Amino acid sequence: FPSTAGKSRVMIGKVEPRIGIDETVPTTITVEDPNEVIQVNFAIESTNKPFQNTLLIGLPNKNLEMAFEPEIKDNGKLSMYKYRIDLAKLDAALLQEASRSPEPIKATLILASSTAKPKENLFREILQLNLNFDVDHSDSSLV
Amino acid sequence: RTLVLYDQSTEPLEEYSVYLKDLEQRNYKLEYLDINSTSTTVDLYDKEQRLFDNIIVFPTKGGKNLARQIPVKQLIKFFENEGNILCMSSPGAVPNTIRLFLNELGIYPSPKGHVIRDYFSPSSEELVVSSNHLLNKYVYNARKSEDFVFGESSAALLENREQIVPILNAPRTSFTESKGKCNSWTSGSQGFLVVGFQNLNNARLVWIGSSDFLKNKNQDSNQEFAKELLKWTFNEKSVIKSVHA
Amino acid sequence: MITPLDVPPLDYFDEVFTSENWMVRIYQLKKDDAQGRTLRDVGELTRSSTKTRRSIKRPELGLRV
Ligand SMILES: *[C@@H]1O[C@H](CO)[C@@H](O)[C@H](O)[C@H]1NC(C)=O
Repeated sequence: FPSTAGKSRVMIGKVEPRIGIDETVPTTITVEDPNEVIQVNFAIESTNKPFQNTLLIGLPNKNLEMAFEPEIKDNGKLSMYKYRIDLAKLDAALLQEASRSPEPIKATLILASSTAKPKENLFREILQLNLNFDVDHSDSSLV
Repeated sequence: RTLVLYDQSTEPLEEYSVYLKDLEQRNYKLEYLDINSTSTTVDLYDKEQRLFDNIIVFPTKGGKNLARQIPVKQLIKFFENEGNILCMSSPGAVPNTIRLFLNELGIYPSPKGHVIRDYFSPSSEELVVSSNHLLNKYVYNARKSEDFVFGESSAALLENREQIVPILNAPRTSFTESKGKCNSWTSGSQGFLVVGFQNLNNARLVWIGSSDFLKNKNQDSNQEFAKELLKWTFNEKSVIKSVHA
Repeated sequence: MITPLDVPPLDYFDEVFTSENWMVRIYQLKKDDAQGRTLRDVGELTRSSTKTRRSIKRPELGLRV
């Protein structure tokens, strides 16, 4: 049950939480809740005991992902992780590519333990957020 | 015209013939120099000109041998003057000289202990990489889906230079697992497996991030990628000339 | 009074001529590096070579386009 929070850049933007894919270890879905400066989205996904755990944020079709690693707490008989995404600390080439191309920034989660039976690991797009801002290119991207 | 700087200590030369021989099928005068045994130094220039136009450096644990045959500054001098280079560095043989040269070139390979681990892969035995990760169509344009084999791989980070030429890419779920606790060197499709570099004088270097790629056992899967890789690396595949402007 | 430390080195220009009484000095812009790196890094490499950071550390770059 990890809760990944994208504190904010500005306002709040939106979430398109679409999956449109096959059944790859599906479990409960993300539930959004604005409760503080950090607008936290709580999801309850399965295979909650992984050795490698990362969150890729970007556009896979263009190979511009960014890896975020979570902090694990030992509540006991539980699985909670908090990914703290800062929309003003994101890579320049990513914000500019998100603006130039009207493609949503997808956030995918990966858990795998190096020994689980094949198809017991999770590689699913848990979020798909969009922005509508004024991203200037007067200092253009390397892209 | 071509050198072959191998090291019988780690990976002998015998198991690298299936492609080497092919070079001699075309016009290629091959010279050999086993850094592990030889004590003399190589000679790169004739009369302030280039004796050799190509170079190859098979895996080598590192040490004074290649450091003396070809130091970083000598490599950069041989590169600035039009001359092609082919490097390889698995997670077992990372020659510090080659690592520093590359870092000078923007390509940051991974250190000794780090190895690219990647679940969600077709086979548990080794790092099979699908033909979907090819990035340049002017280097090798895949016709039908093929799976390349990397036994012990090693990714590399890259700067945003106009000269660098990505060729392959790591699987999106692949990470560099250090034995000692450290930050993961690469993670996902931001770590490259095969890289190229075209100098401003149209010289070309290519770094293959593994030693199990150009071997003989894996020929069937890799036969058609390695040949075009060598062709591009040796200015025999995609060279352009301008006339009557 | 001027001492040798007061004058930092020139990394982008070469001195091609200086008159007999050092009255007119002619420098020349050097061509950009072939490997496409900053001439300042080339300079610092050739100059401060005896002491380099021999430790391996992730260079903390940005996302490759
Ligand atoms: C080269 O490697 C071989 C092992 O194949 C060994 O006999 C020899 O000690 C090595 N050369 C030197 C100079 O140590």
